[PDB]
Amino acid sequence: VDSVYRTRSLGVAAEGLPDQYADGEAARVWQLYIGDTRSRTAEYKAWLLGLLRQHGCHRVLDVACGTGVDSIMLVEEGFSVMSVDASDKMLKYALKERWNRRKEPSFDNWVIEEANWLTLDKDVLSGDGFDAVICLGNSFAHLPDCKGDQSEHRLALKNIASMVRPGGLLVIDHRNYDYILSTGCAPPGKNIYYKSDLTKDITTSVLTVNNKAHMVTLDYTVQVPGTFSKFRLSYYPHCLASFTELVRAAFGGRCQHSVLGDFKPYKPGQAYVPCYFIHVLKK
Amino acid sequence: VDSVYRTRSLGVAAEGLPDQYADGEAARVWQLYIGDTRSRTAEYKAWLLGLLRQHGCHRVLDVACGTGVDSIMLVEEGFSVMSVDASDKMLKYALKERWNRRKEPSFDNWVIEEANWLTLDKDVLSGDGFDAVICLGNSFAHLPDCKGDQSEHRLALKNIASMVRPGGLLVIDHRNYDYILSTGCAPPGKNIYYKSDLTKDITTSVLTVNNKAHMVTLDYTVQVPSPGFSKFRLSYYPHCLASFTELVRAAFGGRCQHSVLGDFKPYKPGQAYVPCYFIHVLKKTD
Amino acid sequence: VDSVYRTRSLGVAAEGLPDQYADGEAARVWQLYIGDTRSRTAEYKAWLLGLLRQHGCHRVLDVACGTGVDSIMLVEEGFSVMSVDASDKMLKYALKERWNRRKEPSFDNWVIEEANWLTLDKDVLSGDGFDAVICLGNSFAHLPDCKGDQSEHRLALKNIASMVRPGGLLVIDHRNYDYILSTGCAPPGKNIYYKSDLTKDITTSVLTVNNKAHMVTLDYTVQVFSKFRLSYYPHCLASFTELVRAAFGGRCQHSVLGDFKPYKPGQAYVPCYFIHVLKKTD
Amino acid sequence: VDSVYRTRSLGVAAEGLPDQYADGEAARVWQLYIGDTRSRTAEYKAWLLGLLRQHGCHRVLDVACGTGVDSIMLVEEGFSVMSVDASDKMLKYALKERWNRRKEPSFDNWVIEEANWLTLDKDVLSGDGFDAVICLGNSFAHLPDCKGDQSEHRLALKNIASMVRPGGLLVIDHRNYDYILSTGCAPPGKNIYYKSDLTKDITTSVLTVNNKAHMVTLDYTVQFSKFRLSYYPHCLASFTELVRAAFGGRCQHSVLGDFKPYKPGQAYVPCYFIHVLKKTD
Repeated sequence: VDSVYRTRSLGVAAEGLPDQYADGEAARVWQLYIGDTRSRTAEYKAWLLGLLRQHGCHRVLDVACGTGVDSIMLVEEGFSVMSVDASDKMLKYALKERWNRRKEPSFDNWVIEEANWLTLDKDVLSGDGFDAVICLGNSFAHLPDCKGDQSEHRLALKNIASMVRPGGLLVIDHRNYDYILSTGCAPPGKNIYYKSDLTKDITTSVLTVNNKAHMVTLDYTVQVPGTFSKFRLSYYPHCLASFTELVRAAFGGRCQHSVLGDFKPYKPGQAYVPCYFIHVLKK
Repeated sequence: VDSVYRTRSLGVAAEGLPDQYADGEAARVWQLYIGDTRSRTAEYKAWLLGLLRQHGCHRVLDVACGTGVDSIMLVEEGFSVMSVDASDKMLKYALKERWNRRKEPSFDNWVIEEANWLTLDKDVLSGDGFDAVICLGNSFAHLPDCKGDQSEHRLALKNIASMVRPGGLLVIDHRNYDYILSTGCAPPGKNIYYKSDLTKDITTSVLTVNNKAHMVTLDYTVQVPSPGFSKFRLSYYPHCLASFTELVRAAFGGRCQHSVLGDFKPYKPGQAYVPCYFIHVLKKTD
Repeated sequence: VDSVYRTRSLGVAAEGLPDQYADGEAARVWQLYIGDTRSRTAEYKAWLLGLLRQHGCHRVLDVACGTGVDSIMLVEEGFSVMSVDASDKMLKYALKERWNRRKEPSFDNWVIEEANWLTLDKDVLSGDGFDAVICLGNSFAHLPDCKGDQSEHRLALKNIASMVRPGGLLVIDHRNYDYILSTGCAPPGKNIYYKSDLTKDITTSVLTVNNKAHMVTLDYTVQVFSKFRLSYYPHCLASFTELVRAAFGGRCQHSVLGDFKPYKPGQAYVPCYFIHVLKKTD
Repeated sequence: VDSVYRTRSLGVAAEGLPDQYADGEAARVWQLYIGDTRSRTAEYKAWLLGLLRQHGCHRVLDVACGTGVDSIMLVEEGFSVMSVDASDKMLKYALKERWNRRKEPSFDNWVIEEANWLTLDKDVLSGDGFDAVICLGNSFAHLPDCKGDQSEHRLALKNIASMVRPGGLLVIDHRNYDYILSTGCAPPGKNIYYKSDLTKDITTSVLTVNNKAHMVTLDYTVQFSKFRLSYYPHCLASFTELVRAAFGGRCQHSVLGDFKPYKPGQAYVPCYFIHVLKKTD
């Protein structure tokens, strides 16, 4: 009968060998994708920097660090920044950049550390709080609704919020999923933070469980240096109404709150329809 | 037909989430395991440092870096060391230790970098060669015989050898698989380099295909200091002493000097004492 | 990766042992489900028999046999019936019933045999053709659109239709997926063929790829609480009419039934199943 | 969050579609295998029929029925036979043959039913017992040692022995795994029940856990497609103990050579080992 004689546990590593699935086909192309950071839109640079300085922010927490491109931007512009993520595969790249730039003193004092949203309160010693916590580039939408009620969303958000000082900023965004769901397609290469130097082809799959949007799964088909490869990633489709509710509730109502358009303000029922929705609040 | 909808590709990551299998039962115990390096045997310390200095070695390449515990011993002792591995999960720990000790200058000059045995000639800029190249703690036995001829072994060894400067040293070891196969057991806590402080419990499975030993798979059952019993599994290619001697010698094209060590003590075939590891040390012939 | 060392190949069997997944949680519940295809609605029995005799049919092909419950009804009513299916697990139960009733001569002449829709022309000796070929209980919706073009549907339908003699009948149905997709729910216990009351609980998931409905996947939660899952290609009424008509090459007469009663487009009553009955012109 | 969203549950079926893995390459070749071991050796048929009538048996239980080729032999020779198996994929073929032969009366009275060794006492109604219970063609070797103690083997054999009525026969065999493990190869086309009519090709893999033989896995390469099957390597001493114990020592026991008797350390080394046990109350 049927059990699977594994050669090594899932999740272990040996010294000679490449990890688990690290050099398959799909991982290969996915690196190309996470690496098509690196020509940051001036639009974005100007806004984020504008905002942080207009609110007198200095101590920053980037909670969906990734390869750290946004943190690097802050770390260069003289902010003092702590960056965390739960992905080793991505923090790899932020740590590698810091080390490369280790002689620059601003980068010597860049702190990169491990952290999970569901335990952020005991993973990051908040202290009294950060002047600004950021979570951009649609990363919150990675966190799936595994237990049905959006209970893990609600806990991720309260915690992220718990990192903010009184009179501080949380800047957290998400892609326009109101658009995506009503269209059924998630358009390629409209990233507003980083212009994609990478021509890449997208198939949108929406899963709807009992009349409730539950997952948007994207299969990216990227073309490879001179040599077509595929990889897949999934998102929770946060609608604007819901998320507003969710994030506001995370502060227990005692917040301010504005919803940004694509970087400029958002009036409900606008002529222009944004690609991303940015939420900025103050505790 | 049954077309299984994955949530994300194998091998990708997202920002919020922990990687692939990173915090399953077995991975959590396996970290404890790769981490019980916490007290290096004085025996070993004395030998390796003895060898390297008696042969006037300085520029060192550690090609199965791991968490870097051997490289750290060399860095500290004033050698200049480049350490590579192909495992990110393990390099993590070498790089973390380096960063922690970043203000010590010797460590500022420790080089940690990615490299795969099958592509080591391209992956590492050997230049003129390294004074000594080391591959210890039975790491070469990780590389499986995927194709059937031992062709990949033969390439991995030829590459490692290519890292050594003329008149230089290759120190490469492997567990006594001649004993393991004839016993059928690979005894726990015999590590000749690092005395372990977990009460690992071990089951040895040998796979024999068409009468040729092909894999030795170990299920370690480790402890949680009413504690916890957790398991994880790791496998090894059972390099017999005769075959390996052959293999490694051939990697230099016969143009070498070759001694095989006992447990750190020289090895006389059919000697009274039976060693746990077999260390092969090699010079090129100038 | 790494080298997964399976105990036995996927799809083999040994003598001592239960097959593959045969007695896991889900499988056991699913048997309860396929087996509650039972107390057959009088509604149905009257319609189907009505239609077949109405058109003087005798030689019948049941192409999605299953456990054979419709086949048995025909066998009993004196028709001469060949029933095929591609599923061994289900044919098991048609064969078992036949053997149980082997003494009754009408059952001695029931033919149960293996067949795939994609190879039906080569799997069933279609001869001159059958007087009627039935494919009911939404079974065609099992066949997925694995390529992307509906090219396998097109071939399955073209094979099925090739089983019908000239002047003969194809009866093929599908659930009202126009309703399901616009609602997003596929309501439980509305099987108009087999009054299926049994405490069943249903979650409907729709997969929509690049704006085109592509799968409806149902997780049944049944009272033993155990869940199992089954999926369907959501054939809309418009496209299916198209598809099935094209399978005959336009050379057909075609009516779509309401729930057993005729269907006028945009009628007050919305049906649960849509039955297509097709006569191949000579 | 990292795992599947399968199209349908492992182990279900839908009406249109072929089952789970039923028409992948390996299955396709495996059918050829389970099917093309069928010109039955005259050697065998003479022995089995010899034995059964020698001991005046009539009511038979075939507990590892398979495609029912041994059962059919008995059915034809006028025995009254119940055959059970736990495999639907194999019973299929026994049932199909019975139906094909339905108008021959002895076949009308052939009973084919589902049964598992671990629950044989609750799956078959022994009644007073069967005159003979057979389990041949190395099928018991299919049953793995999943717990580690051979506890499931001990239960399967106990159960099987419970099918035998007092003064009755259990005939149960297993391939010579003492030979196989000392050689490391399990030789192709040695089947002495049925002429191995397919040209096969065989690779033997032995798994030895902590110095105890645990699995013998065969990759068959048939004329080129490949499939794989695994066996628990029952050594002769062990199995003798195991089966004897299943009767509680309350038995008469003979091993057989290849169909001949077997004296330990004789010249000829057999391919199969047949054990025939007689209950004495």
